[PDB]
Amino acid sequence: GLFGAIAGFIEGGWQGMVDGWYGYHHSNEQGSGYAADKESTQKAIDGVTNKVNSIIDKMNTQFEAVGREFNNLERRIENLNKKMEDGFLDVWTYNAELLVLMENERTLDFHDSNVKNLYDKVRLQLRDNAKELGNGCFEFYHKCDNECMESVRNGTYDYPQYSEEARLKREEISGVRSLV
Amino acid sequence: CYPGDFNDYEELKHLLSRINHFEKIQIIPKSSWSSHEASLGVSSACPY
Repeated sequence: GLFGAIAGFIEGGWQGMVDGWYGYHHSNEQGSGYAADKESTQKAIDGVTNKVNSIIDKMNTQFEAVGREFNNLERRIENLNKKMEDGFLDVWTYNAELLVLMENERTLDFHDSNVKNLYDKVRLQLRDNAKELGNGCFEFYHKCDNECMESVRNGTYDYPQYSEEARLKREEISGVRSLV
Repeated sequence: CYPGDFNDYEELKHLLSRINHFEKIQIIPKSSWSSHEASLGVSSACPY
């Protein structure tokens, strides 16, 4: 939908990422593997949990109807009573539906940016050092092991440590050597 | 046309809100009035 990610360029979610809502998958000399981003799932849960309790709180003053008894020749205020309570019970039933319909749209879109903002986070760290492969995934120039994955995972990668390594690879898969 | 009032008028009209068809039946024949005079209950207030 709105933000571009879920059901977007990242075609399909993974069943293998069991521990959390968004996360990482890597592939290197040592292993392959999935790893949920807890930090940012835990932040998304905070926000959904708050949404759920938001509603609950908002409908404790909602219209309570205790009944009234009515006569044979009071028929037309008996009705007035019935028109009212049926009235309010329609107005609050509408409200409770529409709010859900509205919050559900907002919630599914909340995940949609959650994912994308993660990706763009990874992207802004790894710059020239990696290829944007265009399907949710990056391949590095410099070859990056497990300890170095973590840094990307926990957002403290170091560009100017693998620079040469990487830009020796850029330098060459640019066919620039091929003139000597 | 002969003036007065209709006791509990609105309560009736409201009851008429739920009815889709009447059928007028005869409960007391005008002819069958015994030892009174049913014929001469007319008034110029209600001209026909």
